[PDB]
Amino acid sequence: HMDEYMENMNTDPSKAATIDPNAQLTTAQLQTYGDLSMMEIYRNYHYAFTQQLMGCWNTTNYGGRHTLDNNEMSRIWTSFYTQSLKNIIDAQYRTAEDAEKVNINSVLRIYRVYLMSIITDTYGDAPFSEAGLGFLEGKFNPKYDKQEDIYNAFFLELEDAVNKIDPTKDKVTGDLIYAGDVTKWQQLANSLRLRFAMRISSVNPTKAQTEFENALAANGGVITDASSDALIKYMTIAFSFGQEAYSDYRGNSLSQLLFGNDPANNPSYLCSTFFNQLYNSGDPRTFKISRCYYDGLMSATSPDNRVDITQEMIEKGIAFSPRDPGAYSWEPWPTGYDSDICAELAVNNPSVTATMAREVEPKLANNFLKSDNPGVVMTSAEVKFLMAEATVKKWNVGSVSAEDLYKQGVRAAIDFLTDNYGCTATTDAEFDAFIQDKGAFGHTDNQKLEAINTQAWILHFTNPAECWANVRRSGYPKLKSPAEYGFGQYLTGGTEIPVRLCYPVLESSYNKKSYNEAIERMGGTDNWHSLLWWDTEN
Ligand SMILES: [Mg+2]
Ligand SMILES: [Mg+2]
Repeated sequence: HMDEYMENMNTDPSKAATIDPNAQLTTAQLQTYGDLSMMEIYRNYHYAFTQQLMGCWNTTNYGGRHTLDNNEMSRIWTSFYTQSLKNIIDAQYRTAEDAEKVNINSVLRIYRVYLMSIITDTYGDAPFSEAGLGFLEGKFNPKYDKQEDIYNAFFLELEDAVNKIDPTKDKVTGDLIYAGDVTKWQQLANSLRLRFAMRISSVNPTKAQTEFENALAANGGVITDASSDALIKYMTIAFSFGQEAYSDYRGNSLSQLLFGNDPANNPSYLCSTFFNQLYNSGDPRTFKISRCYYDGLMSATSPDNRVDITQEMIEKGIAFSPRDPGAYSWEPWPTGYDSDICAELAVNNPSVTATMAREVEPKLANNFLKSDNPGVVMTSAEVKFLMAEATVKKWNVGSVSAEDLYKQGVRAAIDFLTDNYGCTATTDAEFDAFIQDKGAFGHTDNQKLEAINTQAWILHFTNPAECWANVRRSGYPKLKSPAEYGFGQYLTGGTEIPVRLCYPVLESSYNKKSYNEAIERMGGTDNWHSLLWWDTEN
């Protein structure tokens, strides 16, 4: 089926919805979190590997118990190379060096870098420079570019893009991140430069510092307040898991999937690592991100009519039972209680029970289960954390103290929930009480890097690609294998939490030489325990 492979991996004008560059951008943006098939990878792997969710069958089975599954691992590769990245490549190619299309071209180059970053931060070496060119240039069988070289190209592409943007030129018309404000595109591009500079800070400290400092000084500057956060706009659409929903990117499919195809039996239960970080630190977001719900009246298609038992649990002294890494909602079975709230519901309703069991395991709050939840690309809060870490590393990034940058990042991360998810606001007094106690910055460099990156991990909950990248890069939080929680007997894929995903096996058939050459650079095996180039330690 080389024919289908070739058709699917290159933009075919005769079959493609459109080759208009502005339209290509719109559809690529929506795909990022709108592709319901692709989002399975995050529920299956990332959210377990970062120990944020655990207990849903899918999360625990795949990532929580290290089940290697080449088809499940393939989703980012397939989805991006056969749709958004290929289409962005086609659009970029057609607008390159056209003086009348410098803004759309520059924006395409920025978003091309962003999508490619997700691919390389998942798999390592991957097609980039030669990708998507079969119909444009007759160039098939693209080489897998080395990750080091991909990162070099990120910095160069982003720099050139910010230098070519000119608000006097072409209008960017279907842009669901910034409604064509190309100044905000410059801010995003320079912020991505910060992200990628910090990413390479362990493997190449000299280059990291230089790129970080270059980005701060670059045309348009960086994202310095939340109004320039890069968030893809999604519409409210009913959640459907019928066959036609898999081609509908209008709604946030990550939110759909975290609600679930089986929402009553397999909701998004929180992992103990994350719930306990929040709860034990008195984090104001504990019960903004999570609640305990009884779902006996909840429909199969939306998180309406759930019964919030969180406050009753607290009043009655019932312990929350978040899921350790490796645990299912049913294993170990939690200690429950008889609910007064649910007993009232049970009056003259045989559907309902008053006896809570798995309802004592914290669940993702309804605010994060909406079709119109944003698609998070990058935030001002993250920029603050990157600046804080650069400052601890003694880079030359301005006059603000590392501690103040850190505190600004935490405040922004908390406010992000208020502004974008309808969560209850956090007051100055609440913020100060937290930052003065368990949210404090710390005294030693290691304490400070731990605080920064732990706070980043919480911020990246809604951005699982970046969450997993930053956990691997920074080493924080320090996570233990499911083996350390009692689940070692089940870890078929090996004891250690995976640090990358393997290449799709069909690459062996359809791009064999390139595939074999990439695998040879890792020593000749394709192993999800192999560290990526930027990832210097497990
Ligand atoms: Mg690492
Ligand atoms: Mg070998």
